[PDB]
Amino acid sequence: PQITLWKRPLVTIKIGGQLKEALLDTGADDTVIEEMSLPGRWKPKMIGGIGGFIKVRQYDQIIIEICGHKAIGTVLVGPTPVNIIGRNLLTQIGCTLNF
Amino acid sequence: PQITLWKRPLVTIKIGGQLKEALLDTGADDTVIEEMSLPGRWKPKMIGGIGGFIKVRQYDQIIIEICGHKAIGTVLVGPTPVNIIGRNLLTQIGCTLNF
Ligand SMILES: Cc1ccccc1CNC(=O)[C@H]1N(C(=O)[C@@H](O)[C@H](Cc2ccccc2)NC(=O)c2cccc(O)c2C)CSC1(C)C
Repeated sequence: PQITLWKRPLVTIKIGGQLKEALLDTGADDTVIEEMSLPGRWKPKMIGGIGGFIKVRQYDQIIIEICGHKAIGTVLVGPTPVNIIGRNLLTQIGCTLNF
Repeated sequence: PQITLWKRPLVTIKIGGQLKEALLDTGADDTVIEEMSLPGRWKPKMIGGIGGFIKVRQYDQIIIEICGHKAIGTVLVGPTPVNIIGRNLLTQIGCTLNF
């Protein structure tokens, strides 16, 4: 698909058995999702940007489905204002910027 | 061009006659640049990032070149992690996400 940037590029994703709306973010190195239950062990971590930092929990080898494409990678869970799909997963679905 | 996301999508921009490195950020609604001198009057603007909301200075109709592509638009100036090229300018230069 070709997504324009007139509005926020929000897509529907499936993670941990639930559906969520998330933002395709080329500025995010990783993927951070609002509080939810995920399998496996996790490690504390801090991520920061505009406005400062927030603490999140890092879960690895998490499967996610975005627009029909299944990808696997690290997923951070914490008090993010918006669910964000970062580069670590964008690469997996063959997402690129074009102009 | 077509930019992959295995590494941060960093580009060289030109603003105020000076070259600077910036991030093509589809998760940012606006373009935020590190402290510098822009002409004209500015107005207040609050933007919400990963860590919360912050106050920045909004300058309109600012000449800026992105990887050789000339543009003229709104540039926000404030405490940012990196120079962020947001959707307002990404759209102007005809940038889209593809997969
Ligand atoms: C988001 C994330 C996920 C995983 C690991 C680290 C991080 C932290 N990275 C970051 O925060 C990076 N940012 C990003 O990835 C941005 O796309 C960011 C995403 C976002 C959207 C809505 C709520 C909260 C965050 N957007 C904004 O900061 C943003 C949002 C709205 C208007 C605006 O003018 C801006 C600059 C811009 S600064 C940054 C290049 C460091």
